Amino acid sequence: MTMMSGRPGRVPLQFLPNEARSLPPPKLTDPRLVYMGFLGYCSGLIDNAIRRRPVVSAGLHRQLLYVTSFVFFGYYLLKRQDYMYALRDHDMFAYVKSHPEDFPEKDKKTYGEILEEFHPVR
Amino acid sequence: PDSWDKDVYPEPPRRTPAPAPQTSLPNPVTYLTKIFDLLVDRPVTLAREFIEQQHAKNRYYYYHREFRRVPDITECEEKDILCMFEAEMQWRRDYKVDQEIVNIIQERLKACQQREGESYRQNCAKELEQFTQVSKAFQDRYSDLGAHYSARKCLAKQKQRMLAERKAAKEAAAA
Ligand SMILES: CCCCCCCCCCCCCCCCCC(=O)OC[C@H](COP(=O)([O-])OCC(O)COP(=O)([O-])OC[C@@H](COC(=O)CCCCCCCCCCCCCCCCC)OC(=O)CCCCCCCCCCCCCCCCC)OC(=O)CCCCCCCCCCCCCCCCC
Ligand SMILES: CCCCCCCCCCCCCCCCC[C@@H](O)O[C@H](CO[C@H](O)CCCCCCCCCCCCCCC)COP(=O)(O)OCC[N+](C)(C)C
Repeated sequence: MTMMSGRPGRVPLQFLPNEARSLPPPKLTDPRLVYMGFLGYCSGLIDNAIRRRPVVSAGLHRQLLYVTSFVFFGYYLLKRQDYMYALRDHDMFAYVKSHPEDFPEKDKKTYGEILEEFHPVR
Repeated sequence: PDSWDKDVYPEPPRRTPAPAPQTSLPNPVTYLTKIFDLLVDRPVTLAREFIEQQHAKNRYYYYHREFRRVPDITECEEKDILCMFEAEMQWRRDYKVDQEIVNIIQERLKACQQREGESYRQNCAKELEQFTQVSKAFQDRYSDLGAHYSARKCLAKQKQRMLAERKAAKEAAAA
């Protein structure tokens, strides 16, 4: 079952609709971006170790490129993920607002009027 | 001393008899008591006087913390998390206070039993009565809640007890 495959107004291969520009972009110090940079640094270290080079010192340009590439991809990945979650919430709220019969707000009862069974522990 | 309130921890008026020597022999206990006094109680008193003199030159106060009363668990909606949290905290504080009340009563009882000596079975009837009353009340309020107790379970227990009492009263009325 595909929930969002055919939502009206969806452009086939866009990856970032113009509507997404109305959302605050992720901060450059976002911990998820830092974790992506950590992944890139780990990839650089593993690249050094597999090629039988000094793991920490062998190629600084290669390690920098690894970290930069992972951060660069992660930024747009996070933007798209946040856009999808915003879309989900927007649709949920619109549907609840347009179908009041299926989401009734029934009367609130205080705990002084609700009869709860007591189960002794003994 | 004035360190504690003598109404919360009362004691009898402490009647002690005067010494009535009936022998020409000296009393070794009195001589030993004089020696102990002059040799132990005076240097300790001087050290305490010095320590209190030093303390009086640096005096500061700490205050008992006051807590306001918030709505109970009965005045809270079913899923209202914040009111439930405040009510649960207040209920836990009251549970601690009730435990301390029972502790005070038990201390009274133990002190009475030691103080009255061989007449404790008759001379400590009032403290035993007070402990029985407080124990009955405390037992009704908190016993059988078990681990993972909360204000909601206490309320359920109280409601069950009230329902049973109301049914018993109405059936006795029909008699
Ligand atoms: C959860 C919280 C965060 C944790 C994150 C996850 C864990 C850490 C990250 C993992 C990946 C990172 C490293 C990847 C490359 C490592 C590959 C490697 O071989 O390393 C050797 C390499 C040593 O090589 P060398 O120095 O060139 O010379 C020695 C020779 O190479 C001598 O080498 P040799 O080849 O001749 O020796 C042979 C040896 C060589 O075999 C190995 O070295 C095994 C390494 C395999 C890499 C792990 C696989 C991929 C990552 C998955 C980890 C999963 C973690 C989740 C939990 C599951 C546990 C497995 O093989 C054996 O002896 C067989 C032993 C069998 C044991 C089996 C267990 C292996 C798996 C254990 C993995 C545990 C995690 C990584 C452990 C650390 C590894 C360095 O290690 C290093 O020196 C690099 C490690 C330190 C780099 C980080 C330091 C950062 C800079 C310092 C400043 C910090 C900044 C702080 C900021 C604040 C300002 C102050
Ligand atoms: C084990 C880790 C998995 C990693 C997988 C590969 C990661 C690197 C690959 C890079 C992806 C490049 C693609 C982005 C360029 C533009 C293409 C874009 O237009 O494609 C859109 C689609 O976007 C892509 O799907 C997003 C790709 C991102 C995948 C990463 C998610 C992995 C899950 C979380 C694991 C953490 C990943 C960390 C990565 C380092 C089109 O949307 P649409 O045509 O309408 O959907 C068709 C399918 N439908 C209709 C059936 C739904």
